[PDB]
Amino acid sequence: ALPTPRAPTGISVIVVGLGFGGLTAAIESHLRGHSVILLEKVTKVKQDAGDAIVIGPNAVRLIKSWGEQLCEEIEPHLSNATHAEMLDHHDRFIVRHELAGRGKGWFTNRGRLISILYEHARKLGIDIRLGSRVTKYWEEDGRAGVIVNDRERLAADCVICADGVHSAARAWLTGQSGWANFRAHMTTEQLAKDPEASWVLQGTREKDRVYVWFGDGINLAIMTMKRGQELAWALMHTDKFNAHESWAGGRASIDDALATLSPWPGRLRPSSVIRHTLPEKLVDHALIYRPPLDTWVSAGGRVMLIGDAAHPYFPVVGQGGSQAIEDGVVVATALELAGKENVPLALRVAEKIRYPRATVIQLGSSTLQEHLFWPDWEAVAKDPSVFAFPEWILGHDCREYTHQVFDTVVRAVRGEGEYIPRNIPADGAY
Ligand SMILES: Cc1cc2nc3c(=O)[nH]c(=O)nc-3n(C[C@H](O)[C@H](O)[C@H](O)COP(=O)(O)OP(=O)(O)OC[C@H]3O[C@@H](n4cnc5c(N)ncnc54)[C@H](O)[C@@H]3O)c2cc1C
Repeated sequence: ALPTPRAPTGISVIVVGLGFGGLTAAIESHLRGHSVILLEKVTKVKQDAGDAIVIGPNAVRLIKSWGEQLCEEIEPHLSNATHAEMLDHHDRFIVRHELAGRGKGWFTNRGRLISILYEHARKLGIDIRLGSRVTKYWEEDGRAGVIVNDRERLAADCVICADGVHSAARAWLTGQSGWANFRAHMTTEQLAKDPEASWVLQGTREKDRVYVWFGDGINLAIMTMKRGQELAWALMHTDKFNAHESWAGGRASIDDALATLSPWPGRLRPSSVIRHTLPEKLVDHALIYRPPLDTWVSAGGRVMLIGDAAHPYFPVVGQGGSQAIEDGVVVATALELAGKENVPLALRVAEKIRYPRATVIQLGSSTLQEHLFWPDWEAVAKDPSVFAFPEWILGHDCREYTHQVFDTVVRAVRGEGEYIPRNIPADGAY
């Protein structure tokens, strides 16, 4: 049984992006009685066997309330990995630690989860328009909208922008890193013949294995999949040097990834593994980071940013997509409770509920990023608990929390009172 949406709220919503924030906002809004159209520029969900992601329990509980079929749909795509073996740049063992969530989260592939959420949204009857490039955001009194493919104008009660780190909505709302990440996937047939690399296949038939190396401004993670028949890895590094007046296209070579690891005294075993990567299965994406914004909401109050467009994280917290999902849920829940004649209030309300929680984690990823690239090996040796992968994040329910505080936040925005955020730790630090 697919959940039947609530009574029509009379609220039309334009959602930009088919990522985690956009699909979340669209599905939750539809089920809460809103009239949803989702606009995405790509023609199909991109499928990459190496794009592995961790969805935390705080987002899994939200996704589960959209249909029980999803748990049985993503199950064969969930990794059975339990621990990550941390090592230094000398290739010396630090510690094994559990992955976060105590097994209540989802360690799976991105495109296969997005495809399931895309199909579930279609079964619900949500108007999803692919191949629809959004630009030229605009806003008036009572309505806001976008231009699709520079030919079609759409207008609605509000526009929720989840167009990622490369957000044109952000630039329109505001008017205003040096790191990169190798990403790769491979089969292990050729690697199994190499005795300098075959070590990575140990114990893989029983359970997926994870190895991570930290040190000297470099991070490397290797993950086995499918009983050791496949693996994926990610290498965070300083961005490749390009000339002043240089070709504006992208590039990715395994030799640069290997050269990045050359200064490591323990380079042998990691390099012996990744050197079997085929060139067609390797990318090198620059990582975007921007400090917290002054606001996620436009002046008129009917255009709002969520997800990476609002709060891009350094990928060391495993909460980017989950926080985008929390964004989409609270926004949709707030619209339902404020009503047609208070759409700007709802988005002002969702902002002050979400901004502290996403900003603590945002700044927390910036602090943890320095510690994991240039660690104090004395403190690590004294207490290895620092390196290794919080109930106030994973045990939280943004939905019921939004219901608790809605009136309190409404009175806080209007000025009747104050709002004490309790979706973050007291004296909030990550
Ligand atoms: C290396 C790395 C590892 C990560 N690991 C994790 C992890 O383990 N767990 C986790 O939770 N998060 C992780 N993240 C973060 C996670 O990838 C993002 O936070 C999440 O995708 C953000 O959701 P989103 O919906 O905002 O953005 P996106 O997923 O980026 O979605 C935006 C969508 O908008 C579309 N779009 C863009 N512009 C337009 C336009 N003009 N018109 C129409 N459509 C447009 C794009 O096609 C894209 O489909 C990681 C990030 C990185 C870089």
